[PDB]
Amino acid sequence: PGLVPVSIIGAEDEDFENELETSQFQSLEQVKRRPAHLMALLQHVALQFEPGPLLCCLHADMLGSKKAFLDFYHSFLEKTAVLRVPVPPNVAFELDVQRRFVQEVVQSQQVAVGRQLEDFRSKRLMGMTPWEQELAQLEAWVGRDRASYEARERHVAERLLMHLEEMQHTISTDEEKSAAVVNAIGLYMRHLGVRT
Amino acid sequence: AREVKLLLLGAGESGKSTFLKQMRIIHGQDFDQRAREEFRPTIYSNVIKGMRVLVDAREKLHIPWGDNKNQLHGDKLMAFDTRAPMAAQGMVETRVFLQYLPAIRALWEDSGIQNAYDRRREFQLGESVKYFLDNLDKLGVPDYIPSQQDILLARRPTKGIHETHFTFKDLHFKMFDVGGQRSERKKWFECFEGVTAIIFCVALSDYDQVLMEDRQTNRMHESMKLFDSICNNKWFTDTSIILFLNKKDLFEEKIKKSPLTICYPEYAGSNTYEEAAAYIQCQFEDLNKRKDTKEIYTHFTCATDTKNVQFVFDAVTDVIIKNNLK
Ligand SMILES: Nc1nc2c(ncn2[C@@H]2O[C@H](COP(=O)(O)OP(=O)(O)O)[C@@H](O)[C@H]2O)c(=O)[nH]1
Ligand code: ALF
Ligand SMILES: [Mg+2]
Repeated sequence: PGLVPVSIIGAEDEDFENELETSQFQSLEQVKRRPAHLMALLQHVALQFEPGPLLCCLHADMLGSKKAFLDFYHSFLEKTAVLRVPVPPNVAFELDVQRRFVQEVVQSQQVAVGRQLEDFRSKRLMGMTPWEQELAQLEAWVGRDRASYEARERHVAERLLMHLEEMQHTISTDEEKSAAVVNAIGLYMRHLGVRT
Repeated sequence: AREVKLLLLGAGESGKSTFLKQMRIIHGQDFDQRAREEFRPTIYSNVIKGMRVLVDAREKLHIPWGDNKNQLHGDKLMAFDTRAPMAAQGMVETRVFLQYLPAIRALWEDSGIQNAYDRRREFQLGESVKYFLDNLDKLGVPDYIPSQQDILLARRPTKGIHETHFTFKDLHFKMFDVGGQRSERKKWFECFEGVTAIIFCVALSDYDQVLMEDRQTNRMHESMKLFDSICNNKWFTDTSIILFLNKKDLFEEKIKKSPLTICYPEYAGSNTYEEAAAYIQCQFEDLNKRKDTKEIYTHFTCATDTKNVQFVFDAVTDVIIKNNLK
């Protein structure tokens, strides 16, 4: 982004020579393609905020080629759904054209998804986000082989997806809300190529 | 029941490691004479490098010498090679230290160099180099042995996680010390499991200093940002969070001369220890989004003072007990 040299020498600057010199999460439309990066975000949210809005967006946009709307309405829009999301007073009453409805649920989750991506970004910089190691190591990768990169992303996602599964006793006191999330995340990851 | 995991946190240079030493001194194996000696080569290394920075500060900040004769003393010091094997490890042998003592004593009494130290708020420098530069006498002796206070005032950047064990008040403490720098925080997450308590340290002395990772961010500003992320972490909803406003001795003497508006453009109060310190404490407790459920146990400490650390830690243990074995 642009670097600058220090004016006066600091006594312990050489102790952090390779630690110095630091837009991957600006929009969901950007990270929704990266499986590994998403698992870093998906963790932060699932753990700190309410997985509703974010998962909803992912399962929603997952549509693009039927029965999906069946399970979708049963996990997010259902008045009694586990991962209930705050929907507009408009469609709440009103419950092909399916297009308008899905689109109308996503837009209401924009402010929430946007506000969590920012929170992640903030933490990112301060170094208060998990998996920064694997995340960074997956960045300094050179190669004339494109398809090979995407290949390792899938394996990384697997490692994280499992690490987030085995140990998930922090999502919420609810012993069931956690099953819904892992499952939801599970399903979407499978849409990218992550083995389960 | 009787298994306690405590995490020492905070931004860089807040005093975390100074605390461990206090713990070791008041609870574990207090520093044997041979143990203290190990701190000698590092103390000589704080002195010589600290000065290197001052002399560079003088020329850079354009501070006229108080004696042009000391310019030849300045060169001798700049000549010192810091990338050499032992010097790289932050160590300096007695044989060589004694080879610079003459230029250091002279450059230290110079008026120009002094004015540089007074303007330290413009460049990275540990204010503990002053305690040694004033004791060049006890350090210039043949076989010098760091005193109990010298060890505590000694500086050494910490990287990675450092675990420590000890028994106090029939409780088995598992105390972990980490590095505060931005690049060092990623390594923190490997310790957010089953935390019984967290002691977040803050340095009151740097509301006028900048970070060393980017010479353009208020240290105190980072401390607040770091505290707002920890204190509100879902991992610590049931964890006792103690806040240590450290370096009260250096602050109490700091407010008098340099103003506090250098950190809080809105502070309309006065430059008093009592009034300013009370202002900062609110700056932090306010970051608490769960003021109803989550409780913050603030304290004003002086990590280098053993007696104070022993008093404050006893009040911290009584809190840990009431919040768990009730
Ligand atoms: N004068 C004074 N020195 C302190 C205080 N707390 C720590 N120190 C010293 O300041 C430096 C920074 O301490 P350190 O523990 O290394 O900070 P850490 O990086 O957070 O571990 C060391 O030189 C310590 O001797 C304090 O309250 N007053
Ligand atoms: F500056 Al540190 F431990 F945070 F040495
Ligand atoms: Mg330390």
